[PDB]
Amino acid sequence: MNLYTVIFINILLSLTLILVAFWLPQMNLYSEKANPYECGFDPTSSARLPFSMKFFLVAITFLLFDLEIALLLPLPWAIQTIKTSTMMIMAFILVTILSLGLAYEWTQKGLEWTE
Amino acid sequence: PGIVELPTLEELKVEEVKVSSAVLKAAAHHYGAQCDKTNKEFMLCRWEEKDPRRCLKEGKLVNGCALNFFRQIKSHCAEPFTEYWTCLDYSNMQLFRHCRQQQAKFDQCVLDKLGWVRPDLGQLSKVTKVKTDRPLPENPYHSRARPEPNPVIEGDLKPAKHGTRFFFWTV
Amino acid sequence: MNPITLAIIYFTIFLGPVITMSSTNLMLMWVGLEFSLLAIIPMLINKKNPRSTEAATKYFVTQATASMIILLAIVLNYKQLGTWMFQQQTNGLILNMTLMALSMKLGLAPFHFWLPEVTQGIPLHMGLILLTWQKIAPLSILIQIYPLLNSTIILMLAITSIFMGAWGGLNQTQMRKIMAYSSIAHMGWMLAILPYNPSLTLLNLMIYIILTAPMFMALMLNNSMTINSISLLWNKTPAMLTMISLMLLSLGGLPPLTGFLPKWIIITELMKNNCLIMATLMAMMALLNLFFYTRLIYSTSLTMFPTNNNSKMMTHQTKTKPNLMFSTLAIMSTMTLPLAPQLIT
Amino acid sequence: RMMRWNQERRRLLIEDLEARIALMPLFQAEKDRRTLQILRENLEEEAIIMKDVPNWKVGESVFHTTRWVPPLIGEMYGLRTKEEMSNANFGFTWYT
Amino acid sequence: AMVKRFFESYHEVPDGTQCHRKTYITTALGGICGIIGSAYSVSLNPADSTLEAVARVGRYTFTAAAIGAMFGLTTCVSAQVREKPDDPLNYFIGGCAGGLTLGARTHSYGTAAMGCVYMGTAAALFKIGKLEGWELFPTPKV
Amino acid sequence: MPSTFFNLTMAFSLSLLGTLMFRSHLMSTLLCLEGMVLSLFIMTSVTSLNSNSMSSMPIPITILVFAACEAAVGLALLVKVSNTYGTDYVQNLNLLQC
Amino acid sequence: MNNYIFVLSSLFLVGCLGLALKPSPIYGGLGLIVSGFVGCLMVLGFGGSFLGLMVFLIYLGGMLVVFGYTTAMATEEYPETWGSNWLILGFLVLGVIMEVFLICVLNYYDEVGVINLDGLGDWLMYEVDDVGVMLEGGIGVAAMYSCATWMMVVAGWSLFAGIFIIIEITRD
Amino acid sequence: PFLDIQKKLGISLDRHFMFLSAEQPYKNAARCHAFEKEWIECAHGIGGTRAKKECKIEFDDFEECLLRYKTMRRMHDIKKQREKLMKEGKYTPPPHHSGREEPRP
Amino acid sequence: AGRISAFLKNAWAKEPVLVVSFSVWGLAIIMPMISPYTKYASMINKATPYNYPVPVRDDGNMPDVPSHPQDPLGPSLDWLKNL
Ligand SMILES: CCCCCCCCCCCCO[C@@H]1O[C@H](CO)[C@@H](O[C@H]2O[C@H](CO)[C@@H](O)[C@H](O)[C@H]2O)[C@H](O)[C@H]1O
Ligand SMILES: CCCCCCCCCCCCO[C@@H]1O[C@H](CO)[C@@H](O[C@H]2O[C@H](CO)[C@@H](O)[C@H](O)[C@H]2O)[C@H](O)[C@H]1O
Ligand SMILES: CCCCCCCCCCCCO[C@@H]1O[C@H](CO)[C@@H](O[C@H]2O[C@H](CO)[C@@H](O)[C@H](O)[C@H]2O)[C@H](O)[C@H]1O
Ligand SMILES: CCCCCCCCCCCCO[C@@H]1O[C@H](CO)[C@@H](O[C@H]2O[C@H](CO)[C@@H](O)[C@H](O)[C@H]2O)[C@H](O)[C@H]1O
Ligand SMILES: CCCCCCCCCCCCO[C@@H]1O[C@H](CO)[C@@H](O[C@H]2O[C@H](CO)[C@@H](O)[C@H](O)[C@H]2O)[C@H](O)[C@H]1O
Ligand SMILES: CCCCCCCCCCCCO[C@@H]1O[C@H](CO)[C@@H](O[C@H]2O[C@H](CO)[C@@H](O)[C@H](O)[C@H]2O)[C@H](O)[C@H]1O
Ligand SMILES: CCCCCCCCCCCCO[C@@H]1O[C@H](CO)[C@@H](O[C@H]2O[C@H](CO)[C@@H](O)[C@H](O)[C@H]2O)[C@H](O)[C@H]1O
Ligand SMILES: CCCCCCCCCCCCO[C@@H]1O[C@H](CO)[C@@H](O[C@H]2O[C@H](CO)[C@@H](O)[C@H](O)[C@H]2O)[C@H](O)[C@H]1O
Repeated sequence: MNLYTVIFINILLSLTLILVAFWLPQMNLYSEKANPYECGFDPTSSARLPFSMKFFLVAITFLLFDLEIALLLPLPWAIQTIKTSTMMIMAFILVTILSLGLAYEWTQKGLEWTE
Repeated sequence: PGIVELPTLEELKVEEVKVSSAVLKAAAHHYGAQCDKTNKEFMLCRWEEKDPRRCLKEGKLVNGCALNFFRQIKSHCAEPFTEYWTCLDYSNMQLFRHCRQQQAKFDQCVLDKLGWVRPDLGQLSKVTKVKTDRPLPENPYHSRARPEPNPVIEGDLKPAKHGTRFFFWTV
Repeated sequence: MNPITLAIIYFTIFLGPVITMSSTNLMLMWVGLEFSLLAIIPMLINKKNPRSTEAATKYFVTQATASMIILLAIVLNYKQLGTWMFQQQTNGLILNMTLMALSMKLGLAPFHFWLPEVTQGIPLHMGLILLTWQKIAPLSILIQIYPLLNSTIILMLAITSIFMGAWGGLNQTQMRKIMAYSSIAHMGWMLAILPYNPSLTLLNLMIYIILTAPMFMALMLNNSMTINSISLLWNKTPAMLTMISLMLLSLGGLPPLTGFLPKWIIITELMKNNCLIMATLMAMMALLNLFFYTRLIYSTSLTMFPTNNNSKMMTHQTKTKPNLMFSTLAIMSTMTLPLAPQLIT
Repeated sequence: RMMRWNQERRRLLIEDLEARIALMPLFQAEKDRRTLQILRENLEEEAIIMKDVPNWKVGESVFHTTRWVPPLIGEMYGLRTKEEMSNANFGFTWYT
Repeated sequence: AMVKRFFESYHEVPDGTQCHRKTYITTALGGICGIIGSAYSVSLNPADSTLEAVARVGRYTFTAAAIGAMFGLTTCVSAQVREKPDDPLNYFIGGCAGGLTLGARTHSYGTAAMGCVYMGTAAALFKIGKLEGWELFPTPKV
Repeated sequence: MPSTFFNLTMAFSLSLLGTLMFRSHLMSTLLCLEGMVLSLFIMTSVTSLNSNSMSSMPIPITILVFAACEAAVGLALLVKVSNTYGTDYVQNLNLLQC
Repeated sequence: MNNYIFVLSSLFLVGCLGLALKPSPIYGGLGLIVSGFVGCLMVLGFGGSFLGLMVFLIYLGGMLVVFGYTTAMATEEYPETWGSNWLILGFLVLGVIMEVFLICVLNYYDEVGVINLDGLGDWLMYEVDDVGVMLEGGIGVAAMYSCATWMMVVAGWSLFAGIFIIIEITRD
Repeated sequence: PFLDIQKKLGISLDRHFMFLSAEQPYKNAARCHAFEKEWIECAHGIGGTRAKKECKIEFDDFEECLLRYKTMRRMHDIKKQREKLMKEGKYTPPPHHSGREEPRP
Repeated sequence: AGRISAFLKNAWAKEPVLVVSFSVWGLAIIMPMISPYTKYASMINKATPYNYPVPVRDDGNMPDVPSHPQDPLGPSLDWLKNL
């Protein structure tokens, strides 16, 4: 109950500041004020057009590496096992293959951003 | 489709060991040494019988043993014991390591007054054997008789009679 | 691909079905099917053109969707019975979605529409893996739960596959599309008999595979993708004309070739179970397959289509293919009906 | 230093877990009686509430077997207040 | 479900009697086949607009329902007039009438003629199956 | 438990319906697959907890591991589609009709 | 508090409805983040802890990659929201109404079957080992390192092979 | 399995966590361990077809233990009959069902 | 092996991070195999009693099982107390 209570208060405080910030100040809306900023000149296109991602391969590698750490985060419970040798070999093998995967991608220039 | 048999409320009346967790933990090591035989009898009943209704008599002996143990503390070592469990009760986890000074004073008292030796590390976790007049339950799961296996066919192998017998093939 | 990539990817292609066939747990069976999907995609798209990208994408979205439905059934059964295998007590709807999703993985009609398109978009040697090695894991699952399956859904899938495999193959001029429709028709036969006799499902799978493998090798020899390309065989590799003709007639189930055996035995077993109407319909529409195979035989070995002047330069060159696996499979896929009793029991 | 301190913390944990072992017989006996008394109380109210209901057998098991089946939380606290039921469902997990 | 029972009611009474109920049952069955076929048609061969898709769904369903009505009516009237409940020929006449209807709706004498023979033979064989206890989807036995 | 599992199965069915009813973006469909994965994860996890089946808790984690591999391949394919056509629209992926 | 888990599973259902309508993947990505959070709460509510926090953490990472991919490869001049198209909005409202209807009707016909609005909160936790110590979900997951090592072998292989797979798919 | 490699080699990659009654960490029995143990043991050695009829008692009990359809319905009936009587003013819950119990121990 | 020594020396000067990573990885594998304390880690996990030690019924043929927790029979923990 307590965790729910404090997070609601955190939400409540943030939303109150937003309401104050939008209803206290004097406003003056006109078109030139609300147009998008681009260093004093008009944009030549939408900001909604495609924006190329040069690190796209690192990005999807990160998806796999993020499930690798998910497999590592039970380790504090796993070190309590009687089967210490089995746990240790499994953890060593898991870390080593992930290193080999990173090493391969590194030597394939998979960490280099595209030009 | 049978009626579940429940003991009456009168059968479940006992003298409660109504002291707090710090009191129990402060005395837990001497309690385990002093009331072991009664406590191990009740736990053997529970694991053998798998039914709390079959162990009510032994459960009541557990409560009586615990009350006789605490009345010995009350008559001889009340003040060393109170100083100990009150200090132990301060900690959010009721840790032993924050009250070693008061534990030693209590331990010395129950040793001189009652001869009680505190068990060593590892001793209370041992599996022990206990003697009981209670019979061993024969079918604790109330399981039915298993269905009989299929009859097995015996004898030596012979060739298939007239070969494969697949349509017009001769062999 | 460099050697390390080939070894890892081909090993995973091999591994997935082995996991599926050896697993007791349904989750490990699903894991095996997951390995197959993931590992085969880079091979499908290896050549990297818009058609191969289309083929790999269509294959991925179909297979991943079917994999989720299979997982739903496994999870629902785990909820119902607290176990990781289907039982006699498994809810029938759970089993019917397993059948639906596995049949979509296999490309059985009416979940077939993807398979002729994906086969058309990939290299011949990948079509070979798609239509042979990749069938084994989903079929292996089905064979394990054959007493639990609904005969009504199976026969409807089976007759639909035979009908659409037949009519589908009738309109094709592309070889890769003809093989895909041949796959669908033969899967219809494999499935029809699975709930009655799963051993005859395996007999049909084996005979289909040893017919399809050398047929793909024959296409691979000159990279013949169309009827008009294969019709130049008489000028490029005439020695293959005898075995292609017999393999095509064997695929069509004409006696006294080995490919008559699966249709013959499945009919026998279907009628031992009074499945007379389906067996009649299946056998009658399987003749339509023999029609488009015959038209293919007409354009390769029984007539000689016009050739071209550049083909003379080909006759000056020596070839190093086919390997001797072609001859072994070609002979055993056509000339082994005399050994029929050793193949069914 | 971490080796020595963790070896000491392992000896302390054993002592703490051995105190639990000594007290567990008492807690088991108390819990058996508490569960049975709660089940008894439910049975008596069922005898009044389901008195004029046709074909109702008070106390009937839903199982064929006659071995003891521990009650569910819903069974034990089904007839009590919403707070006792909420405390059983969420007491530990919402205590922070 | 009760929907299944509504279709078992076709065989509850001998042919040639209760021709009104049997015509509703076969009209309903024909409509369902038209709805299934229409669903696959619009999904796989989409129309140029939604009103054409809905127009095509109605064209298929009513045409399929008309075929089922003519089959069910003609079969029962034929058995009533000829006083032959258990004759597969009554079903051949009905299946031919259904086949003629399909040709009339699609403006084709070849579909009428080809429809009559194929649908007559299929319907006649259905009656023979009902009489002789054929199973369409037998469960495994051996 | 009864009502929670009904709602979770409905959540899977909606995600599958989303998968089966394409709009234009291939990426929107890839998100629907992740929705089915998410529903199945919770269903497996809640079942293991409700039955106190601690030996089955590895299985929900393995569901996420292979889903991550499936999602990574899906995104890798989507890069290829976008490179060919400049969008991820599925209507362009129609060369194999002939 | 007796409605707590039903409310959460009801919120989860709406999130998947929003995802199924497939607005711009920007809002699809947001829909999965909220559903992931709601899904974490449900796992927690049933006594979970590690599993709920894992799936939220994994999906937080997963949707960040999808955000990056969306801005490069799945964007249009006018990204669609749930309100932008009247047709999508109507099926959002109709879908929510059909949820209330489906739960209402199923409650009437069975009353204790799939929906048991009278008994909500009475059948969440079934049994709990009251005096236990080693019971948290992380212990169960950790069996991959000792008792279920085959589960970890296959999981590790798929991530390892995935690196080689995505490198092959993405090279020109 | 389709290929019984695990049985031939005498290993266990996934045979040992197949059902509720299997080994659990720290010997924490799963729900319905005893019912599933009885059902598996009744069925052993006689095959699935016979097990469906002849172990029907064990399966029903295990099914009830795990899914609890009958337990939920029985409590729904008692609580529904109590609601009817209280509205009619014929039943008054005791103090211990109203939150004023004498707590044990 | 003078060619490698120049190689390793250059790697140390120019890629020290990778040299440390491989050395640490190799040490982590080696150390459990040569350490005299490796055997105790499993023994300590085995001596932690998370579960109640259920007693056994005495049949008169258990010379090795203690009858009381302070009997001199059963597993001793003196090794850990003096570890
Ligand atoms: C291709 C990937 C390669 C990377 C993976 C390499 C994994 C190989 C790991 C080798 C190291 C194993 O190290 C091994 O550790 C275990 C405990 O963990 C030690 O085991 C020792 O202590 C344990 C307690 O833990 C005792 O029960 C055991 O009797 C004793 O041998 C072994 O003496 C040591 O050999
Ligand atoms: C295909 C099945 C049979 C083969 C079985 C698989 C084992 C193959 C063993 C030979 C593999 C060696 O293959 C070798 O891989 C390395 C990966 O580090 C590649 O090399 C890579 O790293 C080295 C670093 O100096 C550089 O060449 C470059 O950065 C990159 O290409 C080589 O270009 C390739 O020749
Ligand atoms: C149950 C009975 C079994 C019947 C067995 C069937 C036998 C095979 C029938 C298919 C015949 C193969 O097809 C036949 O192939 C041979 C080469 O081998 C061709 O042979 C001819 O043309 C080729 C070039 O095309 C020349 O190189 C060759 O010297 C010439 O004889 C025939 O023109 C062709 O018709
Ligand atoms: C236009 C000609 C079409 C030729 C095709 C064949 C036509 C014959 C089929 C229609 C005959 C009457 O319709 C047929 O009878 C009734 C309808 O109430 C149902 O009859 C059957 O129902 C079920 C099948 O689900 C059986 O278990 C039941 O024993 C039997 O009565 C069938 O579902 C339907 O097929
Ligand atoms: C017991 C016997 C009962 C006989 C009645 C049942 C048989 C039904 C036969 C239906 C015949 C098809 O129906 C016939 O289709 C032709 C196709 O040229 C169409 O005929 C009409 O339109 C077509 C083009 O659309 C023109 O080319 C033609 O000159 C004109 O007559 C009509 O739609 C109808 O005259
Ligand atoms: C051109 C298309 C037609 C192709 C013709 C196919 C071959 C000829 C078909 C003959 C029809 C078979 O006729 C049918 O046979 C079956 C199978 O024995 C038997 O029929 C019966 O079989 C068994 C008893 O043996 C029953 O359980 C079953 O329910 C019932 O159908 C009858 O004998 C007859 O109802
Ligand atoms: C996106 C958000 C969706 C919100 C969904 C709706 C949330 C509200 C849930 C309403 C469902 C029923 O919610 C509530 O259930 C409890 C059980 O816990 C019932 O419980 C109470 O009333 C019923 C009889 O009326 C009996 O069980 C008993 O007297 C008492 O426990 C409440 O009467 C009912 O109002
Ligand atoms: C072709 C690719 C595959 C080859 C690569 C994989 C090699 C296999 C490595 C994984 C080995 C798993 O090895 C397997 O471990 C489990 C525990 O996890 C052991 O399991 C053992 O302990 C468990 C603990 O609960 C008992 O319940 C079980 O009855 C017992 O067999 C198996 O006896 C052993 O066979």
